[PDB]
Amino acid sequence: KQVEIAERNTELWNLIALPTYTMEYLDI
Amino acid sequence: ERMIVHRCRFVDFTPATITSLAFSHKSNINKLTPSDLRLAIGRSNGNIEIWNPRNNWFQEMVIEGGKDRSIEGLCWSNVNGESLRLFSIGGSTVVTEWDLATGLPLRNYDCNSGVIWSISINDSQDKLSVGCDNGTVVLIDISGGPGVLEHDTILMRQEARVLTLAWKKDDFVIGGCSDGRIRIWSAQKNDENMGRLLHTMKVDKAKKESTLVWSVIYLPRTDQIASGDSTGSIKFWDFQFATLNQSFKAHDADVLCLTTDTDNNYVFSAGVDRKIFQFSQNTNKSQKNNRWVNSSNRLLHGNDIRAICAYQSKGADFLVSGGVEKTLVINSLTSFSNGNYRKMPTVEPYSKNVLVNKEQRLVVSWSESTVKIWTMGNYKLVCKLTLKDDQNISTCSLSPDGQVLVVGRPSTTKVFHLQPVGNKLKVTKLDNDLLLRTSTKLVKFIDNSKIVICSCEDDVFIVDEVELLEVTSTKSSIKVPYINRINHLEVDQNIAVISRGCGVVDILDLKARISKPLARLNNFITAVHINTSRKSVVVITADNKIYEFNMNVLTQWSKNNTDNLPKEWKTLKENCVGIFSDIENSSRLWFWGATWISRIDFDVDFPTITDESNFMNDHFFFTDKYKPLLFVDLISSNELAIIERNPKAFIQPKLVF
Amino acid sequence: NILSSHLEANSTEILDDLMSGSWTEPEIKKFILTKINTVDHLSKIFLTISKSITQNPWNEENLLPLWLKWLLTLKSGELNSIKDKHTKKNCKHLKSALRSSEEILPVLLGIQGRLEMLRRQAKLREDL
Amino acid sequence: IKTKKRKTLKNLRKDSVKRGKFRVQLLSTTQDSKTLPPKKESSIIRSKDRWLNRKALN
Amino acid sequence: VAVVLELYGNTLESSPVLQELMIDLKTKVRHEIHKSKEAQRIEGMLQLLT
Amino acid sequence: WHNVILSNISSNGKLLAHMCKDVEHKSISVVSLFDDSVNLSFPLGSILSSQTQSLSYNTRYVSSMAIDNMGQQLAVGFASGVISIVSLADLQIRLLKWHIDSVLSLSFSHDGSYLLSGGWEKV
Amino acid sequence: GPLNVWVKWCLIIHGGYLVSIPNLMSTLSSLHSTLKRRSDLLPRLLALDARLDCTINKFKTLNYEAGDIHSSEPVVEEDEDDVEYNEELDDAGL
RNA sequence: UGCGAAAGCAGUUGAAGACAAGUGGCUUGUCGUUCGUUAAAAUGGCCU
Repeated sequence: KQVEIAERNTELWNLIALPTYTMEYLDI
Repeated sequence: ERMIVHRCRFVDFTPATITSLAFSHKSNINKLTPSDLRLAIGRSNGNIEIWNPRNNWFQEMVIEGGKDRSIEGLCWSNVNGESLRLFSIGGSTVVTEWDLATGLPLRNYDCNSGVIWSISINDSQDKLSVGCDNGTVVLIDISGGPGVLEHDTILMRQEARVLTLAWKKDDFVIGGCSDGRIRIWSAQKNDENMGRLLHTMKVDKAKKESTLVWSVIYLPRTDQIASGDSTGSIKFWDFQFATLNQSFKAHDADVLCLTTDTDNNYVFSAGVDRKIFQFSQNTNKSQKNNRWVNSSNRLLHGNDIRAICAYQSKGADFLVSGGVEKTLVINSLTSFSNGNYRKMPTVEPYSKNVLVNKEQRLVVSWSESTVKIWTMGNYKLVCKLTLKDDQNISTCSLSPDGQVLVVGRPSTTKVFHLQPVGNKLKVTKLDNDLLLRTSTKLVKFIDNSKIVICSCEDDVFIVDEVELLEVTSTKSSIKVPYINRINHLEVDQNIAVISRGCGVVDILDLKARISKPLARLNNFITAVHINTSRKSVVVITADNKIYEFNMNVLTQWSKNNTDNLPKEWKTLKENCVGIFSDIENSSRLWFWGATWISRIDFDVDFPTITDESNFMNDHFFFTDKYKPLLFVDLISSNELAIIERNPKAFIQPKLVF
Repeated sequence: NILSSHLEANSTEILDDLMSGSWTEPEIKKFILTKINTVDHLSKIFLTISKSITQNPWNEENLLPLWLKWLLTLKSGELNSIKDKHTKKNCKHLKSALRSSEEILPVLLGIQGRLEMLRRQAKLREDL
Repeated sequence: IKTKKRKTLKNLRKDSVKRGKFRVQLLSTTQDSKTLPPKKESSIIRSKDRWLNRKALN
Repeated sequence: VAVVLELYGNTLESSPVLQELMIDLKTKVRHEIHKSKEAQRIEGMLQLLT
Repeated sequence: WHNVILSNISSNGKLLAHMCKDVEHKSISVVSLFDDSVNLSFPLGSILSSQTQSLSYNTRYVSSMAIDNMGQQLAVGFASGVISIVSLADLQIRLLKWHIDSVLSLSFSHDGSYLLSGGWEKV
Repeated sequence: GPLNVWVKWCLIIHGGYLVSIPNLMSTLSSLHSTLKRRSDLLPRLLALDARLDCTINKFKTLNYEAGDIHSSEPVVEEDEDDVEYNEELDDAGL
């Protein structure tokens, strides 16, 4: 369980286009 | 629900690469600029277009040739007092002298030798040089107004594909040829060496590649010739004594064109690695030595340059260039390091290319000799027609029903009717032979069965007869003969409106077919649209001054808000192209240029380019986010369709920091 | 359920440790996916977990720091420069609380090697 | 249903082939090549475009 | 590979081809961390036997 | 003269040129010291293009300068790394553009044909 | 691994003999040097695993969210819609 | 910025002036400007 939490919080430590047609809206 | 918009990027329409261009007039720095300035662009699908550089560059006249024809050279002829004429080439052995009346080649001189490679008009415009491919340089005499072309002489043959030509005066023709050498033929009347060359000056070669000079121009003040070639070596040769004054290995690849100004303080070269740079001779000690410096550089382009030109006046001085990316770039000439350049949009479609209709919610998009029809709902690309008798396409308008489609070509124009069987159409040609034998510039669909047609001979007819009033001939219209030529006409239920490029706009009856003009315009009439509500036609000129008129003449909205227009409308660069009205208030009108959209009311009032000379005679809404704009309109009531545009090269690498 | 009540408590008040308890009662990576699918300004639960992790970095419960590391690797974009009052010293002493693991990992694998060695060598010492 | 379409399109668009000993070319309508005069000589404009897309430059 | 996945994250989102390269690179990193962990265990038991 | 921020002497010593910083911007002046055959002044906005009229300050920053022997070719070297040669008869410019970093040393040769320079990278 | 088992089992079966050998590291100085060369680069490969797992997991959950066109798409481009309508004059003549 | 171990420890962050731009005043930006605190962006890349 110590090596499990150790590798998990070292993981914590190192964790620290245009489509062709669309439909839009405008205003008035 | 507010206005629901279609961003539509379907149609793969693009103009082809521009290859050549030429100004009409001569520079003349200390002269007020002429009112008949034109600029001719020739692309690589044979669509020679024209532009007018005043009033922020409005394109007016397109002369399009269809499938499998190009232009890699053209020039103007303007003798003092007669019609400006274009001589262009195709791919093959004919100098095509175009009209400037109605877009038709009035003469096509098959030149006697070779395949043509470059034209150069002579000074005083009586002689012309073409350079063939067998080796010859042919002189063609053009005197006797339009229509006339005679072979005069061919000069001394050689074994090099003659690539570029330029006159000095009426005497010496300088021609750069595809061995490397630039040669200097003489061709002068009453002198013992006519048709003979004098010198073959030789540019420096390279071992791994056939070096060939792509252009050569003459410089009259310092009596030199500038040559640009396929190693980038821009070389300045002395004319008499016929040798090299100085050299530059400035460029990095093939130099393709170059130009100067009217007293030769500058030489602007531009090649295939798009680096356009400017050699100068401005200082008094440098012109005492008459020696050129490698003064300034500028990169401006994406892929290429294939042609360049320059112009000067006392109110205008600018350079225009273009390449294999399809645009048109304009710099201030005498302030090249200082000047604010300007990119043109790749399409300013003042002759439109895509139409829509609100029955079946369909869009027709006509490319070159090809139409494509689809409709809305996603969507379905319904049908695609190709035509082989139709070669150079024109306006192609659909009915106010999904039935009758008229496709225009100035030789033969056709009509189909359309049976929608669902996920595909069925297209049925119908023989209209009076239509097929007349010539059509505008087809506009008055009613659902009968149509109106303009003519290539300034007539107006009805298919499925009409008269117009004449117009006087101003001397600028003599100097360029399509000023007095009808350019726009609009119909809706037996009322028409026509408008030339002269500044005159007429109404037209249909129940009686009489003109009743209402001229009201100084400069070029860009876009017109009738309005059934209030009996009012809206015009908008190239000055972006909007007007509306009443028939049986003015509303105070048109009297006040025109000169008290909005601020974007004041500072607008790209001109308006298309007009249409709204779904719900028939006097609110939603119109558009190729880089913007303005939806205007009718009562809500509110409290470089050439500019020296006169004209061509002698709630508010404004949006921008659809800038590569082909065609906007209304599919149906609450919706509004944009029709947009979307997509090797030389590796000029951007420095990473 | 438990995730919905946790999201309601998180949008309601300062019951973030009780929200960690509710996500513990759910006990799912799918529940972590649900809470990171929930859209709001999700600040200060990082402050709660920074205080909890710095006061107990060697706690056997995988699920609360797994939930917050999944939040970090999913919403790692929209939190970087958005808060800089106490967050710099907060993350700095969080990192100072987390250096201990990567400096003890080789000696922990060394004791693991000694223990595997001694275990299977005593298993080999089997006496027929 | 695969190539019969373009085959009959080819055999309607081409000029005629040698019957017997000699050949026969057609003669097009004069009311076609009167508004767009040449045909672009492909065998040399492909040469200029090949030179401008030379492999020596990139 | 760390700086290429730092600089090309959105192209990893769009393009489907190198996703399997990232997947079996994850497997190669897991294989190599397993091998280096057992080699660290051998270093530990040599530190016992000295 | 009152404010100087950069001044250099002709290599033969018959000329100098200094800067003034006299707002409507910072200015350049060239003064002959033995005789008074050449003396002139201008704002350096004329030397600047419009490509540098709006962008960053390290291309408006004149970093070094030098004069020819005769008195008709001035050279400024900007901190981005371009070298604007200007004339002194008509104030027209010339863009010598290779230095990627700032220009520290530059000087004419004894005639005015060879601009010899050297900047941050050791060339 | 398939001979890391070999290099451990010799230690496991015989340890006390080479412990009582008075010069261990002098003649075993190659093997534990090789193993420390193999094992001293753990932290940055943990960093590799962290950043790689972060990027590929973010891409995987976004593709699982927005992979909703995996049955039938890319319509409105048909050769049969083009069929003989793209001729439109071969059918007019023939 | 200070210490210290290659890791981490404690703490900065202002005041004034000038100039410019944009909307007579007013908003925004630069400093070969002063005091005080220990506190990326010119097509431009290396010779025989």
